[PDB]
Amino acid sequence: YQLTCYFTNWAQYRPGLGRFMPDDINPCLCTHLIYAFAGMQNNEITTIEWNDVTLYQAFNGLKNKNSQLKTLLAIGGWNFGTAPFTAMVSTPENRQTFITSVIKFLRQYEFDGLDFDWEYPGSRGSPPQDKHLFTVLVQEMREAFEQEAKQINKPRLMVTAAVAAGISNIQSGYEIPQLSQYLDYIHVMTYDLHGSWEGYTGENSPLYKYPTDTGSNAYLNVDYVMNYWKDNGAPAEKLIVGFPTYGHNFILSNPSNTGIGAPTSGAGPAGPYAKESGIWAYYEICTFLKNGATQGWDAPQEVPYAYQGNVWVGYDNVKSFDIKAQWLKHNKFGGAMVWAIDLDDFTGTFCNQGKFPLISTLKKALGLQSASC
Ligand SMILES: Nc1nnc(N2CCN(CCOc3ccc(Br)cc3)CC2)[nH]1
Repeated sequence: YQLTCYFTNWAQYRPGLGRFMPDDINPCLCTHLIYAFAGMQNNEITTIEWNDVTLYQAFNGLKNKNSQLKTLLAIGGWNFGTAPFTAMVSTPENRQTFITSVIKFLRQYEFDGLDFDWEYPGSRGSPPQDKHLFTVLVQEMREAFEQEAKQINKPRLMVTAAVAAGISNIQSGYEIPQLSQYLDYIHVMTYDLHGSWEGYTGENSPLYKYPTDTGSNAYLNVDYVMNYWKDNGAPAEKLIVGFPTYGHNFILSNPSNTGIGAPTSGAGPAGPYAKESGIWAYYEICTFLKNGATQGWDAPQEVPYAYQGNVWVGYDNVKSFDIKAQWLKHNKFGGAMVWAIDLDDFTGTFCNQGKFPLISTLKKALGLQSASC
């Protein structure tokens, strides 16, 4: 199995114990590390933070401590939106401009490949033609990488992509069989499956359906989503299951109603480190737990939840990560990816379960513990 871990270049700005830099990464923890994010200017890949070049050096420098480690640069992400991708794929000139810049950029800064985080072709403003044009872009990139490898006589750069978990988004976004052919790995974003937008409590990344989930709600679980990708053309071995080291929180409409599907009246409070409306990093959740929040277990879906006063959080812990890792093995998927390494309890001080307790759980469960360094 692979264990692919996203690092975020804005984690550096979190106060005190929240600050996470590339040198905070244990080089022996994951098999692949992904740097989020690069941007785009005039159809060319660019840095986004002032210190990205220095951070690229530290990040890829981790490969000096673990010879097996591969690194990829992620372009795009949620806030990036679709507009620069749409314009870039709109013409073969723009795609070649982009592809050329990517080869040069990855080789210069010592990345082993590119992760596409276009969220998403065919939605969030992206027109219907982008579904096919994404396939075309990925084909042309994979073919350019193959070409370059011949020119410079080295193994080719990798191409991977983060892909939607929502069924409508998948249908409007991807030519699964054709696309799957050209990608090295498919990082399926099996999280944010529920949230306060829905008006009821729900889990972030439930493994299975809750009994009351019917109709389109029956699709909002890891198992359904991973099998949808496989059934519609992605080889199990290229499929990588998304694991979140965070949870969504909610304001309960009634503090006495705390089960799955209890009414909610909005997004729960930002945490004191990540400062994210309606979302707590795992280490932030550990504070909540440590200070007396009531813990629940959602047995049907194999995930924890917790509540206190009017606040309810659906999340993942060591138990739920282990359960999902065993499931992944039973289904023989390619491995796991983690959003994000900087949201795990990297200091060990919040949850008191050792450093990187969630990601270490996956490393152990996936038989990677004896991996080389
Ligand atoms: N592979 C990949 N590419 N893009 C993603 N996702 C990550 C999650 N994201 C919504 C929640 O994002 C936050 C935000 C803040 C905090 Br704290 C925790 C999570 C959407 C984009 N995954």
